Amino acid sequence: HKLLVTPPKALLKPLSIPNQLLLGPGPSNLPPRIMAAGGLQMIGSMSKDMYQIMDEIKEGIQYVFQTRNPLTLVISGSGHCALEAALVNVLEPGDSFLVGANGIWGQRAVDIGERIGARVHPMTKDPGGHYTLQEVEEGLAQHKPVLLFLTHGESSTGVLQPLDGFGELCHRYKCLLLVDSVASLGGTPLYMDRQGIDILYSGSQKALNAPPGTSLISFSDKAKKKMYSRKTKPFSFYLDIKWLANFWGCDDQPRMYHHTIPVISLYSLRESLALIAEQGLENSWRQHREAAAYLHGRLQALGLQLFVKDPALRLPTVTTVAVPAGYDWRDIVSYVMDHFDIEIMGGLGPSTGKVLRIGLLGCNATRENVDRVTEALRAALVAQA
Amino acid sequence: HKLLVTPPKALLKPLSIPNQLLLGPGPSNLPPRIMAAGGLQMIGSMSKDMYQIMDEIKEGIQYVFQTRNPLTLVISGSGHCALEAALVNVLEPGDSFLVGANGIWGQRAVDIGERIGARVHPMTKDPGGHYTLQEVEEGLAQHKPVLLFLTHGESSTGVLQPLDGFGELCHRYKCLLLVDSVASLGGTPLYMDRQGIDILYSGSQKALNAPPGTSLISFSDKAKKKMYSRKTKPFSFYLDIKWLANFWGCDDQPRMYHHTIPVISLYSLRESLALIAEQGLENSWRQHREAAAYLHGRLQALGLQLFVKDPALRLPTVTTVAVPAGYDWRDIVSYVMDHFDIEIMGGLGPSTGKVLRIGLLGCNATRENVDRVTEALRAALVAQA
Ligand SMILES: *Cc1c(COP(=O)(O)O)cnc(C)c1O
Ligand SMILES: *Cc1c(COP(=O)(O)O)cnc(C)c1O
Repeated sequence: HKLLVTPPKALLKPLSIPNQLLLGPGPSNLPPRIMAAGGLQMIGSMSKDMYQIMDEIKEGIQYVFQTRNPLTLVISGSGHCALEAALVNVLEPGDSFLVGANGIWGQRAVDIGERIGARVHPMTKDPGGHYTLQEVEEGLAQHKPVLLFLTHGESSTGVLQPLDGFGELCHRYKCLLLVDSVASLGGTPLYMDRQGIDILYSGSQKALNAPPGTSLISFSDKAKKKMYSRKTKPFSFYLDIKWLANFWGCDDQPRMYHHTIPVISLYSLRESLALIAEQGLENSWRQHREAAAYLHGRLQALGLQLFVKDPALRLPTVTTVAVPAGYDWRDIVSYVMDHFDIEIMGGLGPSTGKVLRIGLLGCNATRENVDRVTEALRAALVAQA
Repeated sequence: HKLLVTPPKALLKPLSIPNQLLLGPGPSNLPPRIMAAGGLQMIGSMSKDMYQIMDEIKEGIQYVFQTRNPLTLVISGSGHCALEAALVNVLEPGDSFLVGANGIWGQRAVDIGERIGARVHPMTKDPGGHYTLQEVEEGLAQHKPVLLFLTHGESSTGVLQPLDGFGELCHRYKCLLLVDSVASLGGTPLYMDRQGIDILYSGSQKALNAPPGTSLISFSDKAKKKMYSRKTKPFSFYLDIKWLANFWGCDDQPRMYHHTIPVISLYSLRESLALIAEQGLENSWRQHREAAAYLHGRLQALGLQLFVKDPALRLPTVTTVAVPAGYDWRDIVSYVMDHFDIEIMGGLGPSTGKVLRIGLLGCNATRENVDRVTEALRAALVAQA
C-alpha cells in the first residue's frame, strides 16, 4: 500500500553555493547579464518568440564561427554531445576515420568513432604536440578517410593547432574536416568558411561564458551531402541531424516537434552571443592574446616553465604549466582554492600528472584575474618550499 | 583578415521575452524559487559542492520515483534523451523489444529501438487506448522480449495507463519493464520499486516545474545486470551508463570526468525537487486530481467533449479535448494566445488534428488557471460563432 521513501532532509534545507573564481579550463564564471537571463520566466518551447530567439542565436553562431552555412544550430547537450552529433551523422559503419590523437579530445573522438562502427585511424602524438600539413597528408594518403578530426584548441595540453591549409588538403583527398573549437572559439582566430572547415563545433561554457549544457555546431554543404545520403539511419534519434535541422529552421519544411529545447539555457546562450557581437570577434581575440601574454610573463617570473615551449603554439584560453619537480600538484590546486577561493586544474588524459591548467575565458580573461591566480600560485609554491 | 560575417544587428538589441501563461502539456511556468536558482553564479563542475548538490538531487529522484535503486541519476538532456539512454544501454542489436505504441511516445520508442538494431514489436492501439494485463502477456508470450516499453502518462492522448501488475507479469517472462513517466511524475500515483519497474524516467519541465533540458532516470539491479553484462558497447558515449553511473557517484570508484554537467540547470532541478519534497507526493497527487476534475466539468459546460471517455483513464496533468465540429482548432489556439496570453496546444502524433491539449502541471495546476483557460476558450469559441 504505502510509501517506501520519505522526503530527503537535505532538500528541506535552502540551496547555498560558495563563491568561486573559476580560472581553470572551464566552465567560467558568468557575467551579470548572463546570470540575469538565466533567472527569467519560461515561454512556449515552440512559440513564435522562441523561434525568433533561436534565429538570433543561429545568426550569432554564424558570426562567431564566421560561416554562411545554413545548417548551423545548437545541440541540446554539452561539448561531447556536439562531437557525438557530428560523428553519428557523418560516419556510417566501416567508414575510415582519421583522428588527431594528441590529447584527450582526440582520444574521445576515437572512442565515439569506435562505438559507431567506424574504422578508426589515430595519428598519435605526445601531449604538447600538434599536426603538420605533411603528417595529415600522409594519413590521408594511407587511410583514405571520409572524415578527419582535429582539435583546434587542445585544452588538455595547452596547444593551439594551426588550421590554415588543412581543409583544402582534406578536400583534395575527398575527406571532410571536423574541428573541435570548444576551447578556442572567441579566444583565437578561427574562420570556418575561409579555412575550408566542414564541421565545426564549440561549447557554451568556455570563452562564451554561458552555463554548460549546450553546444554550437555548423556543417558545410559537403558535410550535409554525406549526412543526407546515408544507407542507414544514425544510431541516435536525439541527435539525428535531419530532425534537428528541421526544428532549427534550416530547411523548407515547417518546424516539427523533435525534442524540447532548453529554453532558459537558450536565453543565456543568446546573451553570451550578444556580448561577443558587441565586443567584436577581433577585439575578443586581442583581449585573450594580451591576457595570455601577461600570464605567461608572470608565470616565468615565478620560475615556472610553460608546458608548450613555442609561444606560437600556446592556446591563449588554456595555459599548461609544467609541474615543478619535487612539488605536489594536488596540494598546489588545493592551496589555491582553500586560501584564495580560486579554481585551477591539473591535467587531463595524457597530460594528467604533468601539468597545471589555467583558463582565461571571455570576460574572465583579465589582467586582474591573472594577478589573482599568480598571487595564489606564488603563495602555494612558497608554503610548499 | 576579411571577416565574412558582421555582428548580427538582431543581437545588438535587448533580449525580449513575452509574458505567457503556459497551460499546454509542458514546459510549464517556473515558480520564484526556481527562477532564482537559475540566476545564480557558477561553481566548479567537479567541485565537492557540486557533488553534494548532485547527491541531494539523487535523493530527490529516489523520493519522487519511490525507489532505493543506487543507479539513479540525471541525464544531461531532455525527456527524449533519457528514453534514448535507457534503450541504447539496455538493448543490444538483435534483442527483442516489445512496445506499447498507443501514442507518440511509443512511436518514438519504436523509432529509437529500430535505430539501435533491436527487433522491435509494437502493440499498436488507436489514440485513447491503453493496455490490459492480458494484452501485454499476449505480447510477452509471442515475442519473448528482453524489454517492454509502456507510457505511464500518455500526454499526446490524455490517457493514464494502469501500472499495477505489469512489472510482476514482465518478470515472469524474464522481461524488464521500462516506463515513461515524463508527464505523470508528481501528478498521479507512481511507485517504482513497489510496482516492479526496472527502468523509470521522467523529465524536468512537466509537473516538477523546472526548466526543460534535464531528465531523471533510475534502473533496478536487474536492469543494471543487463547493461553491465552486454558484450558490445552502447552506440553512445555521451549516454554510456557505465561512465554516467561513475560520475554520478553510483559506483565504488572515484568520480572520473565524463562530460560537463549542466551546473545551473542542476541548481534549478534541485530546487524543483525541494519544492515537491516540502509539499509531499500524496498532496501533489491530490492537488492535480482536484484541478483536473474542476477542469473537466468546465470544459463539458462549454459543450466540449473530453477525448478520453472513462474518467478513470484520464491523465490529470494533460487533458485531451475533442476538437468540436465546425470549429478551426488552429484559430482557437491562436485566439487564446492573442487575446489572453495563454498557451494551449493541439494534438501530437496520432492525435494530431483531433484534439486540444490542456496541461495542469505542478504549481500551475490551480483552480485559478482552470478558470483562466476556460474563460479564454469560451471567448475563442464564441468568436468563431
Ligand atoms: C514531453 C514528453 C516526452 C519528451 O520530453 P522532451 O523533453 O520534449 O524530450 C516524453 N514522454 C512524455 C510522456 C512527455 O510528455
Ligand atoms: C571542455 C571541452 C570539451 C568537452 O566539453 P563538455 O561540455 O565537458 O562535454 C571538448 N573539447 C574541448 C577542447 C574542451 O575544452
